[PDB]
This record gives sequence, structure tokens and C-alpha cells, in this order.
Amino acid sequence: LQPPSILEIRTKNFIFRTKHKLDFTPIGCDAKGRIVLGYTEAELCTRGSGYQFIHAADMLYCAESHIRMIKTGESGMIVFRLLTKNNRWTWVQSNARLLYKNGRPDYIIVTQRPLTDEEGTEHLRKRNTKLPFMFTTGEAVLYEATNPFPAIMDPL
Amino acid sequence: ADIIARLREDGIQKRVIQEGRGELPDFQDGTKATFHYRTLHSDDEGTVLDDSRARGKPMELIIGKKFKLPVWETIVCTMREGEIAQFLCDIKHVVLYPLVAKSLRNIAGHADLDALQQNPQPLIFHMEMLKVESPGTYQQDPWAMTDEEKAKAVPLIHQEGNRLYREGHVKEAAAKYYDAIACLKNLQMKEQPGSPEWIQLDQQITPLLLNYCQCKLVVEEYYEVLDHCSSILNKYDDNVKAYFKRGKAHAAVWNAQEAQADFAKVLELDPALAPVVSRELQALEARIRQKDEEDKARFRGIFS
Amino acid sequence: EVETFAFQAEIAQLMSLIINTFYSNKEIFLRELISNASDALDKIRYESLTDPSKLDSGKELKIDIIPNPQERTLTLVDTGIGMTKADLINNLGTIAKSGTKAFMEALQAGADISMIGQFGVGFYSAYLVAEKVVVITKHNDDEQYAWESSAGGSFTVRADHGEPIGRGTKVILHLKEDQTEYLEERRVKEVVKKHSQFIGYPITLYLEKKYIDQEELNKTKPIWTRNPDDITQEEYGEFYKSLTNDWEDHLAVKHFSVEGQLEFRALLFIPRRAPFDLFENKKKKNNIKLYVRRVFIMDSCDELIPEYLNFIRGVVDSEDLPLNISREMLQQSKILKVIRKNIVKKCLELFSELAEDKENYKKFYEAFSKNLKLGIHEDSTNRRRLSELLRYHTSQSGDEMTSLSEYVSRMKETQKSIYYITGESKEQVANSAFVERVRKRGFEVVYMTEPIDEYCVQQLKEFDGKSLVSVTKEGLELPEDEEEKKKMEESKAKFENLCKLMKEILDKKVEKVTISNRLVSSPCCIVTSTYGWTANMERIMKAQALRDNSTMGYMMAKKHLEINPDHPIVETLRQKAEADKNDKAVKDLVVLLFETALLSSGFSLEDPQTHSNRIYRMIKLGLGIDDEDASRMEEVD
Amino acid sequence: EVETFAFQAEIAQLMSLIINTFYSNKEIFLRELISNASDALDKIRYESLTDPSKLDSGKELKIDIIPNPQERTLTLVDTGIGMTKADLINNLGTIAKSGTKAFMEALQAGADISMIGQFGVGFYSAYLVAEKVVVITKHNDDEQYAWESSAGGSFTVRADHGEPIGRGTKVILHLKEDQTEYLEERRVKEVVKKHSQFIGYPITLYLEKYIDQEELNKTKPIWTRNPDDITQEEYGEFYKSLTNDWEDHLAVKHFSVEGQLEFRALLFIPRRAPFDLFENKKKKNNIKLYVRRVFIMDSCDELIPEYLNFIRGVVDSEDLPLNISREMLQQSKILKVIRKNIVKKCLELFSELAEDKENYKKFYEAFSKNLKLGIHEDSTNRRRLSELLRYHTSQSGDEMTSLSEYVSRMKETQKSIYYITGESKEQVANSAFVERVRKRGFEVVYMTEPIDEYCVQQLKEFDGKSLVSVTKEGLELPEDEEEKKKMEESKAKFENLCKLMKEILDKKVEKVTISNRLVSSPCCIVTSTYGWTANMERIMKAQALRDNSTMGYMMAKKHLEINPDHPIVETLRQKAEADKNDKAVKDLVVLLFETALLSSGFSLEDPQTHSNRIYRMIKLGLGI
Ligand SMILES: Nc1ncnc2c1ncn2[C@@H]1O[C@H](COP(=O)(O)OP(=O)(O)O)[C@@H](O)[C@H]1O
Ligand SMILES: Nc1ncnc2c1ncn2[C@@H]1O[C@H](COP(=O)(O)OP(=O)(O)O)[C@@H](O)[C@H]1O
Ligand SMILES: c1ccc2c(c1)cc1ccc3cccc4ccc2c1c34
Ligand code: MOO
Ligand code: MOO
Ligand SMILES: [Mg+2]
Ligand SMILES: [Mg+2]
Repeated sequence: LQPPSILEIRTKNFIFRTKHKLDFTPIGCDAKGRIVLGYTEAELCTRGSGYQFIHAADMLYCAESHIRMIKTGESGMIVFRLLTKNNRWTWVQSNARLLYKNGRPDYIIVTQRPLTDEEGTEHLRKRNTKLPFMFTTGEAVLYEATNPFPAIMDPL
Repeated sequence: ADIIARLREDGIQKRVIQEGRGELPDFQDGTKATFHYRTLHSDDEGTVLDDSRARGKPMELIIGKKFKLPVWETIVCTMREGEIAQFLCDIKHVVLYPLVAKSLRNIAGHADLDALQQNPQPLIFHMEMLKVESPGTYQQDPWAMTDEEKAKAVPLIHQEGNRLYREGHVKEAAAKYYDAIACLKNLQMKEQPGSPEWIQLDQQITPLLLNYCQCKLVVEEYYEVLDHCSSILNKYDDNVKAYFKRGKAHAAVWNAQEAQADFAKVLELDPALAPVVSRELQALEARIRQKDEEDKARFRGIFS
Repeated sequence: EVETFAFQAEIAQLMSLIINTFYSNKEIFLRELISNASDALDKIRYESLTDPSKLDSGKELKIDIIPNPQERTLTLVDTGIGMTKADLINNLGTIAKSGTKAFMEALQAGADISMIGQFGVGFYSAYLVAEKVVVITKHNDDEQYAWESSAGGSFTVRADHGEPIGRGTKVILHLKEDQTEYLEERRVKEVVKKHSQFIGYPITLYLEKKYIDQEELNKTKPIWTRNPDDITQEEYGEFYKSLTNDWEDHLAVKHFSVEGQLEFRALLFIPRRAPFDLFENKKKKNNIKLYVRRVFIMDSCDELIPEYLNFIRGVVDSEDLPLNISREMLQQSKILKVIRKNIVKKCLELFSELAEDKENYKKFYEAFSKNLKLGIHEDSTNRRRLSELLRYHTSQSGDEMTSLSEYVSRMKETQKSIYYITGESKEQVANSAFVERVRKRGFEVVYMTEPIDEYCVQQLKEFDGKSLVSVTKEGLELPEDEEEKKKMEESKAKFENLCKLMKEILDKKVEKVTISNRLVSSPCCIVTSTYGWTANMERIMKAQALRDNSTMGYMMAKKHLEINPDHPIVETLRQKAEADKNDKAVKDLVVLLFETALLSSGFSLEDPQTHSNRIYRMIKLGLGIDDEDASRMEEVD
Repeated sequence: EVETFAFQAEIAQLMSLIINTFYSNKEIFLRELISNASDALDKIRYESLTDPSKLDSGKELKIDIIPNPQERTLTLVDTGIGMTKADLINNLGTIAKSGTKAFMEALQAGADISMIGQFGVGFYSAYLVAEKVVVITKHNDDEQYAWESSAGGSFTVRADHGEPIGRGTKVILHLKEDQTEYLEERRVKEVVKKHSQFIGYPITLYLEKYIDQEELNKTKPIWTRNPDDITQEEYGEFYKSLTNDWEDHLAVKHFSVEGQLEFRALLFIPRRAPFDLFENKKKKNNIKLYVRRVFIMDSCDELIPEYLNFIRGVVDSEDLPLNISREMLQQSKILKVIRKNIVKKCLELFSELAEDKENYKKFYEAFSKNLKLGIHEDSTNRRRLSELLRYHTSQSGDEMTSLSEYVSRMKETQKSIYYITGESKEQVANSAFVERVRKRGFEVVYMTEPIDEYCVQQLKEFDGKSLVSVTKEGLELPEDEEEKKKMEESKAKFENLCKLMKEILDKKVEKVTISNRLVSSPCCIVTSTYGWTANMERIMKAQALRDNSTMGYMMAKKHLEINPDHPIVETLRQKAEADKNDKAVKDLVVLLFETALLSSGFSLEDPQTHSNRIYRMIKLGLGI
């Protein structure tokens, strides 16, 4: 009779953490993150204001998640597309937390996992399309469909 | 000057059946033109894919904010009040037809309007205008209003909804509150979160959200009330009205423990009004006891 | 001008380097001396082949080990070719000078001789344990001399007047005070067995037991040098038993050779039963050993074979592999990848061949089915070939298992996918609610009732061009008719309000409530989203000791509740909801049904006591045991 | 007569052995050359200490690397002491001749000099990748000569007249056609980072991008400084450079060992556990071994046990004997002594960190699994590790508490520590096993991880007091004589019901007895003193690689304990007395057993039976 031991398969994951500025500027990342999102450290920190990395279709989704994080202190699991150095779009599943130095937020730590195209497309298909408090059928997507965009994305 | 001479050179050929009445309107940036339309295929099959006046469904139109489709705006430009006309359009203008009639009729996989997706061709357009008004006379609808003017128009919707509620109508009051809430929430997007202006915008939405919750409660729709009251409480946790409404909704859906806790929080936060909460608790207890007695009946000799 | 010089060497520090920095293990001195003795015996045998008169001073070719505890000396005697005085001075007195290498170059081409030793420094390892070394030699055409040295920069050669050795050499080591352990029987046996087990001459050991009991150490021959077609299964079994110390024969054997720039021979065995410590991490993987010219070099160490094939016992022998100065590792270790590729290919071929004999493959699968699935989980290059070795129980099979190929052959014309269910046990999966409609329609379901099975199906996306579909996941597609489609649409329309109400009641417990396409007799069931862990996988993952709890949110799937339109309870629920949606009985029944489905689908409750209390309340119920400001507060603002 | 001879050497074969059998990695040639340059710089620096006029041909001591892809040559220029014609011949033309060793042995005692190189064969590693080698050198008291060779048995020395070098040496390698990967920036950077990171002089790489000169070793080896003269800012900078981590370190331990075995160590604790901490596919490189600031090998589980794999640090020595390749330690057994010291000091650091409540909170949140794994695996330090454990308790609320705090609050009559292992905190807190124990005011430890289940198998006692599970049979609680008489009365009263129930559930259980731990629940399932618990059985059934073909002989037996004070049990006794062969009692007993089994952590062999029972009850309730 074999006594209880700790035999384990030891699966391998691909989750990695990153550090961001309050505008979601990537400053610091894991090695796995670099191998997923090919980017030199010098380039990454000196690229944009964070939202320049997001696919256009997910921009409002990510803005809403960002507001949710600022309010509750952390945005739940979200799925969207990142712009790699190769001008590619890869699906990620991310959760972002807000850290406060002294009563005020200091930086954001993001834990994300890379996704395949099929899974990302399925998640996008299931994404909610009706806001809780929209303005009913005003044909806003037809008449104007041109909003200034939320201020949360504004620089600084 | 001569807009028909411009239209004919533009590539659109039209004919007038019955001229309109009055004077040509400015049709500046932002003008409403309520009119009917009846689109039928020019020569490919000759049938009618879409219709507006056939069943009496005018098409409310505002002239030129963006209106991705340019054809309709130009079509309505060259008419006056009470004018009816018919004409065709080139494939280059309506090449994006599937993006227009996809939901404008359903919301109120089409086999008629989708024929152009495979064989674009000329399409006839039978317009019939009734009224054409510049902004300022008719009541602008909330979506197309400007932030500056809506910041001052919001209280009017609030008071109208309140009057509708007192007068004895809730669905219309609920819609008024919903529209005011949408206007207020959209405004918050223009400011940074947590800023004093953001909080100021957030203070005047709580009364409207509470009124909307009350209106929903009278309609016997308790889960929405639960969601909205929970949303209020997660951020304020000090509103006696929010706690009272949440407890009432919980008691309605047989959430005994949560209703009791909410009423207890109401008591320990604003002890002034005891008897109302006591009556609510006693009514909930009587309902629970009656249901327990009834279940005792259901569950009897279930084994023997 | 341009001066020219020849490279020199400083002898004292060279000897110090050889004695102190070449070999990490001191026991390898015996290996080197035995290698030298075997080389000498090879030389004398080759010479005598053409000139039989050379074997007149002795006809037996053998090696002896003679410990002398009293004198603290170890003697290795061989009857090889011996050395002359000039040979002594040159070969033993010159560092990096090899007589074996020169002998090989002086030899003809196409000679059936393979000798160890080409560096010319191995002999000096004797000073790892010996303070003084004496070598007495006797060549055929020369006298008997004695060679002595302490590795102090000089050596003496003199004629020896002692016991006349007929022919060969005799190395006497005067051991150091702190190296006396090598005069012990068990230590010598261990070293000889580890390093010089396949020497081509009988290594005899002489001990005092009085009389001199002889303990022969070379009993087993290196059978892998013979042609595979001239070996019977009995000799294979005897060699395997000697190699593994097993009381039962082998199950299968694969004997092959490789030729070219990389040439080697291999002999791979499959044990009849798995060892109890097969998967233990702290288990040195000496299952396969590497030999060069029949001398042990190194163990497998997961480099000669993948981790999931660690149950294979065998030997890999080569003739031309470049070794480093110590003879315990290869130079340019990238060669090990090619040998691994060849071995894996041949092991898969052996597995495929064994599959034709049904009973033998039954035993093999019972023993090592885990390893195949671990390989499928780990290895992607051989994933397709490994998947053809899997055997499973099915709903349409009896006590016997079947392969996926037999399943695909027996598939229906309208069927497009292989259906499988993973669960705790065969009884649980067979009687589950997920397989009701599938089994009723006549389709076949593969039963997967091992924790390892969950790891395997994560990588086996398809087989034979047909995808594998789990019956416990949402979006199960089955072939149907137009009547079935219309009936399903009718049911969807009829039950929409009930589904909305149940979703309202179970808001955060589930993600969606829908009409089932796989239920017959059950009222409902819970299925997971297409992406993420199933119920069984979630159960297995949460029970892992070395699991990171901070990342379960990224892997868990969402739950969908599916209700059966044809069940009486669902019909009564629809009627009650139509009559009064806020009915307390409806809400209680919905919660109870959800809990029951959650427990019956492989999930676990966050608080089982709530379910227990509900049941106890039901049991007790069955047994019979038990001002003007009011308007102002909720009118406006 | 006795003849005497000296030992000789065959030069050509010796060179062949050096070039073909000493080093298995061709990239170590750059390590050898950089070590030689560092030795030369050390030699010149030492000489100028007592005679500053030596540094007249140049004051800066540096190393330069200059690839030449056009010429296919690699140049290493160092500003060391240089060598004369005689030094050239003797040192660079004699195998196993070391001028560095002679330099050391000529010095006095107590010299602040520690130089790599004592074998006199390293330089010939250049012929691993080079067809021809040219060495330009210039000593202070000599001329500038050129040394050339192809390692073919001879070398040429000539007076060089090309562009002069003020002082030092210049090694020019003519690379082979198949070894041009070392003319690339990435490869050279990778090699120098791996092997010569902590050389004591700047190393500059020159590339054509104007030429771009980039220093390659920007981090000093701070482990040589006094531990009490280092601030936390520079500790953190060194940790970030060493681990490539965007965050600082949680704690550091800097110590030295003196004697026959001397080394210095610098060990760090990260702030967050890595996501691949227990991943099988990764080299054990968390702790690296250095000899005289030159990398030797990785931890490879020999310098530190497996459960301390999260520790990042450096171990440096001076007098560890190496093998010829300088890639391992002759008599490597030394690494077992070093491991003992490292484990001792790591436990010391863990104990010191505990005094800081919040830092230890972070540390425990990150690496509590490692401590329990160490308790399970390690027996020498099991007692010390157990004092580091923290648990949620029925009396600690949100915060976690230690076992010493539990003993401090221990009641006078209490003699044991009570614990429960379960799936989660919610499940155990509301369990039926802890009802009476919590009612009496006793304290129960909550253990909600599988690793906790593995840990309690080795932690039999603590501070002299044994740990007792509340889910096992024979739970002994302190009591009063009234309790004994009441329990005897209850046993006598329910003797018949227990017999009837054991008859109804034949072979499903072994015993039915009156519970001494229930308050509100009507019954519960407990396991026998011998065998696995419910949680243990759950964890063992989920091991993919474990062979569970014999688990039937390891599972514990289950006893059903009923609560005499519950209304359901009293009604059951009355019904059984009225009629034993009733079907209602049988069905109710079976339903109770299933509910208790599901509530005790077990799983049914067929949940569909329970589901069908519930569905039948629902149908009867609805009238169908
Ligand atoms: N027992 C022996 N009989 C004959 N010749 C020997 C014996 N032992 C050593 N020699 C000779 O002395 C030399 C010692 O060098 P060694 O380190 O053994 O080199 P090799 O790698 O060729 O074995 C060998 O080349 C071999 O020719
Ligand atoms: N760059 C250099 N400057 C001065 N002397 C050198 C240099 N490189 C090598 N030497 C001399 O050549 C000798 C041989 O070096 P090597 O064979 O690498 O091993 P070791 O450094 O142990 O001597 C050294 O002892 C040293 O005196
Ligand atoms: C690289 C670059 C940008 C972003 C990123 C990684 C990850 C994000 C994860 C969550 C998230 C939530 C709301 C707004 C975001 C905006 C930008 C990014 C992210 C956001
Ligand atoms: O006998 Mo050697 O010197 O190891 O080839
Ligand atoms: O520089 Mo050496 O010859 O490796 O000690
Ligand atoms: Mg030899
Ligand atoms: Mg050197």
C-alpha cells in the first residue's frame, strides 16, 4: 500500500502580470508577457497612453471596464484584443487591480492570459450589447453615432 | 439657388407629381422633416420591398447631423411642405442599403431589402412630406439634444414624470424617468470619475433612480428594483429610502431574511419612523405563516 | 626575423591535473584498469589468431582481482599480451601516449577488433586511491620487468626476480590509509557490476573465506551484439531477468540497430507489470543505460527517452561516440536528441505491433495505460500515433474495451462526431442524465472514468478527421428532422417565460436557462460552457495540492441550466408560473431543483448544509413535527 | 641494477585532448579569455599599488570585445599587465604552465588579490572556434611582440610593428566557417551575461550600427560588501537586476561562513509567488553558484531543497576545488554542507520576518504552500516550520492565528487542539462536526487546502499537545458526571433504534451510535480512527498518476452518529417501537443517511438515486 504522496501532473499555464500607469501605460511586465506581446522594455514604456493598444471595436468595452475598476477598485474578467508589435490582434483575458499609495491610486497591476482566436471570438459573440440605461430606440447608431468618447480615455 | 439643376448633374433624375405648399425651408444643420416613403424596385422586378404610407407609419427624419447615408438627406432637401414626388437612385448611393432597412421596420434577414446584397440596381423612392420644422418649435428628443441644453432640460422631464405619477399613470412616468436617467448618465461620461463635477452629476440621479424604482415596484417588477437599490446602496449605504425599497422588494419575492435585515438597517439608521416598518414586518410574517400552514398541508403523510 | 618554437609541457603540474581535476568519482580507477586488461587480452587474442604459437605461455584469457587487507594492497592480474621494456618506458612513462591507438593505426582495415582507450592518460587514475603503484609485466619476446612510481616525477624500471608469470601483466596498488574501503568484497562487487559488467573476460575475485573462495563477476553476456534473428525468447528473458532482477520474463522486446554518421544498437524491453514507484519524482531514471564499446557511460536521466516512456528497460550501445576526458558523458551532447528520436519511433512501432495480439495488449494496457495518456497530454509530435493505442469502455460494448477506430467504423451515416463523457466511475456515467437522449437515439458514447482521462481529452481535439464532443457541454448537436426542429421551436416559444423567471430567481448561480435537447426522463441538468473546465475537470483541479488558487477564475466555465419540456414537474412549474409568477412554491421548487441538478452533475455546493436543511425541513413538514409619514416616505423624493 | 627515468609527454596528442575532450560547450572560450583579461588587470592593478608609475601607459583598466564580420575575426582587447617575450614563450607555449599561479605564490601573505586560473590550459580553448589565433602583447619593460599559432605543433614569435598598444594584450581569433554565430551581438551578449556577469572590470562591446560601445556588466557583485554597510535601496536594485523583476524584494539574508569551507550567500524572498513556481518544465536556476565571481553551476536541487524553490540568491566561494572544465565541483559533496547552512539561514530569516505582522502576512499569502510542503517532506526542521503556520480559527474572525496563540487561549481542562479539514472555509465553519465543540466555547482550527491535509499527516502534535480531528470517531470532550449519566441514559434508550438502523443500512456502514458532537443536525458521518478521512479520500481519488487499484484497503469505515435530542430522531424511535417493519421508517432512514453522507464530504456512488428520491418527493408534494 503506497502511503499518501504528492504525485502531480504539474500542468503549465501562460498567465502573466504587468504594471501600468493610471492611464494604462505599460511600465513593467513579465518575461512571458514579452514572449506573448513581443515588445522591448524601452519601446513598451514609450509607446502611448494605454488605449492605443486596444482594438477599436473593444474600445468602449474597455472604457466601461476601466470605469468599473476605478469605482470598485478592480475590473472583473474581460476579454479583448491587443495590438502586438507586428500590428497583430491577439485575444487576452485580463483582470486589472488598482493600488493606492496613501489614500490615492498609484499604479495598476494586470493579470492576463492569452486566448486562441476561436475562444476570443466566442467570448466576443456573448458580449452584452444592451446598456442598462441607454436611450431606447433613438437610432443613435444611424443618425449621429458620433460621440466624443468618454473622458476616462482622455490623456492624463 | 437652383437645387434641381444641382441634383440632375449629381446623377439623380427626378420628376414632381404635385408641388408642395409654402416656402422652401433652410434645412440647416439640424432640422426635422416628418414624411412618408414607399420604396419599390425600379425595373428589376417592380415589387415593393419596403413601405411607410401603405400601413400608416411615417418616418421621423432629422436633416443632417451625420446620417451616414447621404441620399435621403439630399432627396428631402429638394422639397417643400406638403410635397409628394417619386424618383430613382443610382447604385453608388444605396450600395449600403442593407445597413438601413435592417431594423428600422423590424424594431417598432429580410428577403426584400437584401436583394441589393447580390444584385444592386436602381431603386425608386416615393416620398410624401407633411411637416418640416426647424429646431426650437418641436420638442427635440433626448438622444439628439446637446449636452448644454439637456443639462437644463433634465428637470422638466423629472417634473413631467412626477406629475404623470401623481395623476395616476406609471408606465409613462417610468419612461420619463428612464429617459431622464439616460440623459444624466450619458452626461457623466464627459467628466472624469471621482471629480467634484462627477459627484455633482451623481447626486441628482439618485432621486430619479429612486423614483424609477418606486414606479417599477408599483408594476410588480421586483428584481429590477432589487438591482437598482443594491446599486445605490453599494455607493451610499446611507439612503433610508433605498433600504426601505430594497426591503419591500425582498419581502415581495419571499426573501425573508434579507427583507428583515434591510428593515433593521432602516430602523437603526433612521429610527424616527418605526410603525411603518413594524407593519411591513408583521404583514410579511403573516404571509410567511400562511404559506407555512399551506405547505404543512402539502407535506402530510408524504411517507405514510 | 621570425622565430619558431615547439609546444612544451610542464610534467609535474600535468600529472597533478590528471590526478586531481579529470575524474570526480574515485571508484572509476577500477574501470580504467579493467579496460586496460581487456585491451591487452584483445591484443593477444588478435595476435594469436594468425600465430597460434603466441599462446604457449598460457591459453586462458582472464582477469583476477585479489585484495590483500594485511598489506593494504589491491592486485589486478591479466594474462594479456604484456609489455617489453621499451613498451613499458614509452606507453607507461609518456603522458597522452596510447599504445592501443597506435596498435589500431598499425592494424589492417576491416578488422573485427574494437578496443577501449585512445587518450593515453587513464592508467594514472590509479593514483586516485593508491600512494604507490607497481606493475610487473612479461611480454613473449622479452624478460619479466617491474615498473614502479609514486607519481612524483620519475619512475624506476628493473628486472623482477619473483614468481614467474607466464604472460601478461600485474598491477599492484598500495592503497592510501583513507581508501581502505576498496578492499571490501561488497564495494568491489558494486563497482565491477556498475562499470565493467559486459567485459569480454571472466573478472574473478579472490577472497579468504580457511580457503580462497572465488567469486566470478562476469556471468551475463552482452547479448545485444548478436543478430536479432539468432536469439530465442528464452535467452531474451534470461538477459532481461539478469538486467532487472525480476522473477518473471518480459512482455515484449525490440532489438534494432542504426547505421550512418550516428550508429548504435539498442535493446528495449517492456515489463510485465508496472513498478510501484514508476511516477515517483525522486526516482533516478536509470531505466535505460548508455554503453560505448560495452563500457557504461551514463544513465538515461530523461535524455535518452521521454519522461512518459520511463517504464521501458533497455540498453543503448555504440562504438563511435566522442566522449570527454572522463568517460561518463558525451562531447556534443546534442547527439542525444537523435538517439531519442530513433528510440521513440521504435518504441511506438513496438506498441503498434503488440496491438495485434489481443491478450498481450490487454495486459500491456492494464499495466501502462496511464503512460500513453500522459504522452498524449505531453507529446504533440506523436499525438496522432498514441491516440490509436487508446482503449475505452463504451455504452454499446460489454465488459471488453474498444478502440476509437472501431468506434468510427461503427458510426452511423448521419453521425459526424464521437460522443464521450468523463466522470468519476462507470456506474455514475452510465446512469447519468446527459446520456439519456443520446443512448435512446441509438448513438454510442465513450466512457472515460479516470482522472488521467481528463488530461488526455484536453489535447485530443479530433480523431480520424472526426471531432470529439462532450455530452456534458452546452451546444450538443445531434442529427434530427424538420419535425424535430419545429417541435423544438414550439417548445422554446412555449417555455420562454418560465426560463426567464428561473433565470431571474437563479441570477448569479447560472449564466443561461434554456430548453434541453438531451434529456428524456430527468427534469433538468447543468452543463458547462464550451470553453473552460468541465465539472469533472474542475473537481480534479480543485483537489490538487500544488495548485494556484489565484488563477481558477481564468479556467472555470460558466453553468447553463437545461430543463426538459416533457417532464411533468416542468409542465406544472410552467402552469404555476403562468397563474402567478411570484408564487413561493415555484421559487422554492426552482431552488431545490437547481441544487439537485448541481449535485447530480458532478458539482459541489458551496454550502451543503443549506441543501441538508431544506431536506430536513421537508421531512419535518411531512412528519407533522413543526401615521401621516408612511405615505410621505414612499411617494416622491 | 635499477634504472631511473623522468615522465614525458606527447605534445600533439596532449593538444588534441585539450581541444577535443576537455570542454563540452564551445561557448566557454569567451569565459576563459575574459577570465585571463581580468587576471591581467588584477596583476597590473596590484603592482601599481606600491609603485604608481606603472600606470603610465594608460590609467583605465577595461576589457573590449570587437567583432569583425568582414574579416570573420573576434578581438578581445584588455589593458592588463601584458607579457614579455620570455613570458610569452614560457606561459603561452607551455601546456599546464600557469603564470597566474606563480604570481600568487611569489606574493606575501594577506594579499587582497584573488585571481581565476591555476591550470595553465584555459587559453587553448580558443581553438574550439578559431582556426588561427594571434596575440599582440606589450609589457612595460619590453617591446610589442606578436604570437601566432594554429595549434598544429608549433608557434611563431615576431617583433610587431603595427599600430602600437600602450599596454596589455590583444587576442585575435580567426573564426571557423561554422562558428560565425559568435560574431552576432545577441550571442555575445547572451554568453557574457551567462558567464562573466560579475567580472570586476568593465566589459565593452563595439559594433557598427558610427561604432556603438556598450558596457555589458553594469551591476556590481554587492555580496562582497559588509552586510551592515548596505542600504535597502541598493539591495532592491541588485535584486531587480538579478531577477529581472519590476518589483522590489520582500526580505534579504546576507551571511558568510568561515573555516575549511568558506562561502558568502545573498538570499532574497520575492514579494509575489511566480505563476510557474511548481511548473515541471523549468531549470532549477533560482540560486547560482560562483567561484571567484565566475559562474559555475545552477542550484539543480543540490544547493537547496525543493520546497524552498522560491528563494532567489547567490552563493560565492574562493577555495572550492573545480574540475578541468570549471563547470562542476570536484568532490561536489561540499554542496551538502552549503545546503545545510542555507536551509538554516532561510529558516532564521523566516523566523525574523514573523515579528513584522504585515510583511509576514504578505509572505504567508504568497508562499504558505511551500511551508506546508516542507513540513510534509522535511523532518529535521519540522518543528521549526510548524511555528510558521497560520490558520483561520472559529475565534479569530477574519485574521489568521498561529498555533502558539491557540495554545495560549487553550482552556485549563482542554488537552488537545481541534481542527477540521474541508473544501472551503464556509463548508467547515457551518459543518455539523463543530456544532457542540463551538457551543462549549472550545476553539477549532480551519484547514481548507489539500496541502493542509498532507501537512496534518506529519504534524501529530504541537507544543506537547496532540491535534485531534473533529470528523473522526471517538471524539473525546471534557465533561461532568451529569454528562456521563445522560449519555448512558440516551444510549440505553436508543439501543434498539441503532440496531434497527444498522439492519436497514447493511454493509453501507459499520456502526450506528449516539453522537456526542451534534446540536442542531439530526445525524452525521464520521470515519474510523484507522483509514483515510472524507477529505483525504477526496484528495487521493483525484491523483491522476496515483494507482488507486488498491484504495479499497486504505479507505476508512464510516459510522453514523445520530442526535438523540433532535425531533426527527425521537419520532423515528417512536415509529420503530410502534412497528419495526414499517416502510416509512425505512425510507426516512435511507433519506437521512444520504443527506448526512452528502453533508459529510463523501460522494454517492450513484447520485441519480438521491435525485430520483427528491423528484419523487416533489411529485408527491405537487400531487402528480
Ligand atoms: N595490462 C596492460 N597490458 C598491456 N599494456 C598495457 C596494460 N596497461 C596499460 N598498458 C599500456 O600502457 C598505456 C597506458 O595508457 P592508458 O591511459 O591506458 O591509455 P589508453 O587510453 O590507450 O588505455 C596504454 O596505451 C597501453 O598500451
Ligand atoms: N591577457 C593576458 N595577459 C597577460 N597574461 C596572460 C593573458 N592571457 C594569458 N596569459 C598568461 O598565460 C598563462 C596561461 O593561461 P591559461 O592557459 O588560460 O590558464 P591560467 O590562467 O590558469 O594560466 C596565464 O598563466 C597567464 O600568465
Ligand atoms: C496592454 C495595453 C493596454 C491594456 C492592457 C495591456 C490590459 C488591460 C486590461 C484591462 C483593461 C481594462 C480597462 C481598460 C484597459 C485599457 C488598456 C489595457 C487594459 C485595460
Ligand atoms: O584509457 Mo583512456 O586514457 O581513459 O582512453
Ligand atoms: O585559466 Mo585555467 O587553465 O582554466 O585555470
Ligand atoms: Mg586505459
Ligand atoms: Mg585562464
